[PDB]
Amino acid sequence: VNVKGNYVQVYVMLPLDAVSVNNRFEKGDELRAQLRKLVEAGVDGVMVDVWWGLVEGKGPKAYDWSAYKQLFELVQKAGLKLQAIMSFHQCGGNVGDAVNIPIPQWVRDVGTRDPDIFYTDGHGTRNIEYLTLGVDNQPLFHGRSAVQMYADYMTSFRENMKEFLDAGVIVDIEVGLGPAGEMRYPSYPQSHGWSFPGIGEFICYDKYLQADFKAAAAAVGHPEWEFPNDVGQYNDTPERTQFFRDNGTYLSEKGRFFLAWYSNNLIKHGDRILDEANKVFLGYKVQLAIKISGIHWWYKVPSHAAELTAGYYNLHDRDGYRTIARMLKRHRASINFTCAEMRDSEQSSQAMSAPEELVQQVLSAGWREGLNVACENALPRYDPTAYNTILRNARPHGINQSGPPEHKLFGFTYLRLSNQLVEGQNYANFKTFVDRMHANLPRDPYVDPMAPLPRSGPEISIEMILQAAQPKLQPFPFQEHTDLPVG
Ligand SMILES: *C[C@@H](O)CCO[C@H]1O[C@H](CO)[C@@H](O)[C@H](O)[C@H]1O
Repeated sequence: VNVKGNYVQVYVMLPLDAVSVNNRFEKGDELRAQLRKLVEAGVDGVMVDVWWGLVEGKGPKAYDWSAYKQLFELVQKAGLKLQAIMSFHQCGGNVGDAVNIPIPQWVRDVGTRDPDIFYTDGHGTRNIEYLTLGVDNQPLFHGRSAVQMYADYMTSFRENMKEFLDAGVIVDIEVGLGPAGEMRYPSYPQSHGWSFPGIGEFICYDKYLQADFKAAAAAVGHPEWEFPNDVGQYNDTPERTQFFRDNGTYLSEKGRFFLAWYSNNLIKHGDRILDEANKVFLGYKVQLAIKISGIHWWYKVPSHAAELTAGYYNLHDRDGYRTIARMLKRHRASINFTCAEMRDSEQSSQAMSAPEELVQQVLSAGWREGLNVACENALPRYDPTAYNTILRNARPHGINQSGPPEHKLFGFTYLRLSNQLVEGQNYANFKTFVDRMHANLPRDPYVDPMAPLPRSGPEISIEMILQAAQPKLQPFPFQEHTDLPVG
């Protein structure tokens, strides 16, 4: 008997303003006290946003790493490991949000003469949270493309943070690939047009993406094809529309072509930025990760409408996550997913929501492509039931008494640290959760060592990636309930 291979690492997200909106580290004593509570609980490490708008706020290449180095030193002196998000997106910006950190002002200034640097919807609304993938390779930003800006930021990060890498503090780099750091389109802009559980919209109207579609359609002898015009609006349900209804036009030749184009572009965006990230971090003992959004609403209906508009071309007979996983394979990149805490019974009926099945699909897809898969909780939860649902997803086949289980999450990251988490009953529940994630073992500072990051393998075409889409395979079997509950 040796249950060590069952241990699942637990990380905790730091507050969104771990570094102030002014790019100053001003809550060090408070954070130190909170981290003492995480260490008392056996936590493996923390995760933090490394905000582009804070570090490169002055001007091109004017990186100010002062505050982040102070934070990382504090985390190192607490004996915790660190997952760093390359946060190329706006923090907050929605109604009610306390912490609001835009992308750099000088980047947004380019948008005054070129508003098409932003994802744009069918009514022309610009989303200012992230740069459209359509400008990934367009040299619009004082001579640099968006991908060059991302690569240069990561290079400066590596140079400045080399001692934390070499000391084994920084162990994961999560590459932000869209809104909220997630590889998606901003199809559900809460407080800017959408309310849950609207189907969302296709956000492909910027001129760069329109030109790209035109070129793609021309290559296949259909220059006249346009984006679908029967798709309704953000807060529709699928049967309100001809595109997304049961037996609707999403099934047609033109529908399939558009959906493939839209979702393929997201895949290509991830591939090209990961290739740069891999070049930056080559030889360091880190894992590179991407974050896939958890679009559980409308999963139960044939069109999977909200997944479609987010950019995940996922249908009963088409695995829109295994394609993403296949793209990650050459990079040895991991998937960081969400919704690990959700039960289907906790969702509203009208949302046609299946987070459990979605989680099972994404985890199975990653595992079939040989990836490490990690997860977060989608929503704040402090209760045993939530922890038990996370535990089930962390070890879907339960505990192997004598070696590693057949599948397990490589890690779990808890959203998020606050004073509320680390007092009272909330703290008691959280500590017991960490024990169970660790298979009732103490913290292992040596667990899951990373080899020096090898160079990405050969670039594969979109057609090669899409071989993963079909046939759609059933998920690996998941236990209904954890065999190691909190109690
Ligand atoms: C999609 C999932 O990570 C939702 C959480 O989003 C908030 O927290 C992350 C991590 O701290 C931030 O990158 C993001 O901007 C927040 O909105």
